[PDB]
Amino acid sequence: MFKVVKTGKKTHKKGWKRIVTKPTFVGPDFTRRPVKYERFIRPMGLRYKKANVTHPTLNVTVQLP
Amino acid sequence: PRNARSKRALEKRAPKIVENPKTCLFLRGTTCSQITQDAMNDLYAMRQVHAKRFHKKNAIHPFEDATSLCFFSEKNDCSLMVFGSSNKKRPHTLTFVRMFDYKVLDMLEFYLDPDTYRSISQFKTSKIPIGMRPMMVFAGTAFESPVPNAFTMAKSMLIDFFRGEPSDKIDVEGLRFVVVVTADEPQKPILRLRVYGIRTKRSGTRLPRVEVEEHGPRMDFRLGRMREPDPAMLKEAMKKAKTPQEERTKKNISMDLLGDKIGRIHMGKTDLSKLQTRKMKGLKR
Amino acid sequence: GTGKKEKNRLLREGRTPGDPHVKGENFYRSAKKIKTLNILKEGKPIRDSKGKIVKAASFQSKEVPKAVIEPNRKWFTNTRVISQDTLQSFREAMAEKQKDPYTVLLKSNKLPMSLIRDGPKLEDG
Amino acid sequence: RQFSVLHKDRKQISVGLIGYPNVGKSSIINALRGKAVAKVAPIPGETKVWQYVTLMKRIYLIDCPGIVPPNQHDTPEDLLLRGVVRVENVEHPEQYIPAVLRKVKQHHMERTYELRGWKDHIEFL
Amino acid sequence: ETKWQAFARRRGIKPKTREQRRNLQYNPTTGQWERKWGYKGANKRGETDPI
RNA sequence: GGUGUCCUAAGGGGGGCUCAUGGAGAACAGAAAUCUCCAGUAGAACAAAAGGGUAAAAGUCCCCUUGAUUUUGAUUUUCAGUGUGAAUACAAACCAUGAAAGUGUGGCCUAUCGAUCCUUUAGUCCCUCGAAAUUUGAGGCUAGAGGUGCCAGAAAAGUUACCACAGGGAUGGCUUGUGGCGGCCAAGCGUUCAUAGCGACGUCGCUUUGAUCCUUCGAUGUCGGCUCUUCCUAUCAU
RNA sequence: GAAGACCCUGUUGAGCUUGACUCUAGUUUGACAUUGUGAAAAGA
RNA sequence: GCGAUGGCCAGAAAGUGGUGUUGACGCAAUGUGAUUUCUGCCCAGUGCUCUGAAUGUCAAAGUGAAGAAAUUCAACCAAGCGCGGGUAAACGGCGGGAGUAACUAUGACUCUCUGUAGCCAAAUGGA
RNA sequence: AGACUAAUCGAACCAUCUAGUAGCUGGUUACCGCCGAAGUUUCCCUCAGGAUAGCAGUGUCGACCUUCAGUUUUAUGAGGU
Ligand SMILES: Nc1nc2c(ncn2[C@@H]2O[C@H](COP(=O)(O)OP(=O)(O)OP(=O)(O)O)[C@@H](O)[C@H]2O)c(=O)[nH]1
Ligand SMILES: [Mg+2]
Ligand SMILES: [Mg+2]
Repeated sequence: MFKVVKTGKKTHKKGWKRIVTKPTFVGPDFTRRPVKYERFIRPMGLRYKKANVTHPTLNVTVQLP
Repeated sequence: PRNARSKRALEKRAPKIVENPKTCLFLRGTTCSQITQDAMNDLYAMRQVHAKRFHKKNAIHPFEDATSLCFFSEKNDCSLMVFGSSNKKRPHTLTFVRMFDYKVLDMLEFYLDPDTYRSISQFKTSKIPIGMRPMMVFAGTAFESPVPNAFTMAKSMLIDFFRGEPSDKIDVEGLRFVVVVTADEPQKPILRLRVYGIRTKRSGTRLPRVEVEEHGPRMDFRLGRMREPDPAMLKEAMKKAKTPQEERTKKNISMDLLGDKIGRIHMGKTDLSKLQTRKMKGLKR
Repeated sequence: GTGKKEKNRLLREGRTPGDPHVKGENFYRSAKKIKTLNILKEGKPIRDSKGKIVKAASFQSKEVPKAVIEPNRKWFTNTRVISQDTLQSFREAMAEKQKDPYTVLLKSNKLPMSLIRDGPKLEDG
Repeated sequence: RQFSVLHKDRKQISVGLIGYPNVGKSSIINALRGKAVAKVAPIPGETKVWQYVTLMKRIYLIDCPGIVPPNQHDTPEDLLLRGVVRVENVEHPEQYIPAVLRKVKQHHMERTYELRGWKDHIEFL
Repeated sequence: ETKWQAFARRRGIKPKTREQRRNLQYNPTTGQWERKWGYKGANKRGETDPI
């Protein structure tokens, strides 16, 4: 689920930051945490808002938020 | 409270932010006249839904000891009592008792005039439905005293008696009965309690013409002995609680008509008079 | 005075005796601040003498969980409902809304905007 | 400060500065801070990466490199007069002098360079 | 404030969420959902097993 | 309180019925088994601690739910370096039941650690204090009592990019050109005491009248250039 | 001078910091002695 | 910060040494770092310093009582701490402006806030 | 500048305590003969964990006495499939 994001200028790096490697949903009114306190990184290119949802009874697929 | 029903009873009896409608206990002493019993019956008829009734004789004198009243209120969860008695000195007495936290908040004696008392059955009219709240009118100069007195306390107790269940809405067909209490300042003044039914007639305008017809009972009282509250107990009883549905107002924070939370910012006046511009070489003569 | 030791400091501040403490607590550091500053130091696994990981790093556990969804009646109900009166009031508010530069939006209301905003124009449709 | 009090639920607020190259973003951060905490140069593109500066306990300032949103109606002359490019790295610089002479009043140029009597930009130069 | 509530307030112990504190757990070996306590709870596991 | 057993849990709603006991009767049955009638204000049961709890019930049996702690909230209180907020209060919706009026639920709690431990009591006719005796005191040994409110206690941190030492190390006959999910059709495979199950080819749903140009969405993973030779073909040119 | 540099391990060594632990130089406070001879009071 | 029976140091100590052949236009320790520019606004939480009232914590020495004594119990109890005041207001916090019923800290409860090269300053308006 | 203090400096050089300690690294010297192995068995807070069962070799001693047996058959279980 998480990969290690390495920080620092030395050869030995700090390894506390974790990047989420799967698609996520961040919700409305989302502002990212500052970098000094952002342990979990949910990248913008992996954030989703909509989904193709099928109604099993009506047999209709609609793109829903 | 191991049993769930007893747990429910305890949760009903627990203190709440929005309190339940008050319950009135109707009871009588060892000696009580038939007129006093009739008056208690008429008051119970006006307040059937939120009243309980005792049927025995109680050797209790309220202005000497009220431990038995405190015990009865604690056992019955009744925060009001109407207590009937009779003496040679006081032939027909209705003692209104209001309590706070199963201790006596205040008490007031009413002396009933026996020659002018008419019951509800003595008027051949259509009566009030069970559980329906009447509107209230308090008339006369006895209730606007700057100092709290017996008439102010009587008005407060009668409002607390006839208030019924509070509601944010009312049907226009539930405006058919009115209770009118009249009393003037001054040898002893008389507090008159009357109940009327209301009919409406055309007047050529939007508003109807109101005409009244007597419903009963017809009571005349003289205010008697009085037990005032302890000031600290009264302050505790007259504290008002804020419901969760009453939002505590924040500075510069509001909710608009679409439900969004909105913040207000304040720029202030733009005063560029104290700004010196750059004295460029091209702007010099 | 009383003393600069940790016993003296806790007795001076009136803490409860016998309470557990986080390693590294002092006058300048509370437990929350120590957790905050230990986050920056986390990320290194525990290894044996041959370099094999015996305890994984934080959020690197490698243990595969049981990904199971229980049966529940709540999965088959409506989470959000709205009435026609509420929708009509929101539509009137949508028509009445104006723009003020000196007000800012702090928290949007989760609303079914497709049923509240006006439709596209005639020529566009 | 007003914005911080409005967002008092968070630990802090972040204020990011955007705009064209050389409009004064790093200078604004230094002016607010009271100290030269960001690099300032008259050349465009002095700031290349984002920088956090802690203004107060609950306010952060984020410096950003300058941006030019691409427009099909903007010309290289317009960009050069807005200050996007370094003029040492352009070819044929005197072709932009007529735009400068149109933009600046004539008597302002005359008092700036103590020079008068030219009929075109080549003779002026 | 009780002793637990005072201790949790001092130690920064946050209350468990309602999803976290459910009387439900998934038994892997039997592949079923079971209660942690109560009637037929997992705290009384094996009291009705044959061997 | 200690053991050994049993239960589609408690709860909620609705409906029907009336209890303890006494009298008179009924093979065994006789003070005491079951059945029948009459009388029985509850003298039974269940909750609490009435000085007026409950009788076509709040008791007891049937029917239905048992879904073991629902959803939403710009609101209340507390908290949140993991701020789609959490917990909590209130409200609304839902849900169960009933013909209905209605009724009712959507938990109760709690720091932890020792018991081979801690605190404390008695021994008069127990032993010893080593030169002897008495009185205090102390130790030993034995027998008791209580259980973290009154049973004591439970606070030995970091950094080194100035550094050092002893050691150990530095997926693969993979890949390539044609999306996923959901439905339908379907030659065939199966099945023909069950007519279910697999299923290529396809197909159908989601993912601007040649426009707009006022929406560029995150370095943990590192590439190069020079010189020079050869091979592959998955061919740009001839 | 690659037995380098880097990573990993230590009953690791050493330098450095701080309400980490135990001490301590210095400093501050009190008491005793060095410290004697007369008064005037207040208490025994 | 220091006016000499002193400050800053050094020494194991000393009838010990240095500053000192010294005396605030001096000596010692800090931070900043020519000139020019330059002091967002307001406090009072941490801290700085006040012999201002207390014994609230309160060692040793000393005092009294009980006991046959070991011993035990009582008051008394300095500085520092605590309490209560002013600040280098340094750190720090700090959206303003009005009112009031509170009446002093903390209030609290309402209201509402968005010149194509000038003027003013002792030539200049600057980094 | 942790710079310099005799090519020696985040603590000079010389001798001694001192053959300091290492669980880590390296090494550890003729031949033939007879036997000859082992990896959660059970308990304990774990890794920077322990014991312990089991498996072996030399001696003996006891009547080296009783016989036993990773096997089949018989009866009866499980598997009625
Ligand atoms: N006259 C004047 N010059 C200013 C002002 N503010 C900034 N400048 C100058 O403008 C130039 C640009 O300043 P920057 O702070 O580097 O602006 P920028 O947009 O961040 O430039 P980038 O680093 O490229 O992004 C500097 O040389 C400043 O001296 C101002 O208020 N007045
Ligand atoms: Mg620039
Ligand atoms: Mg810049």
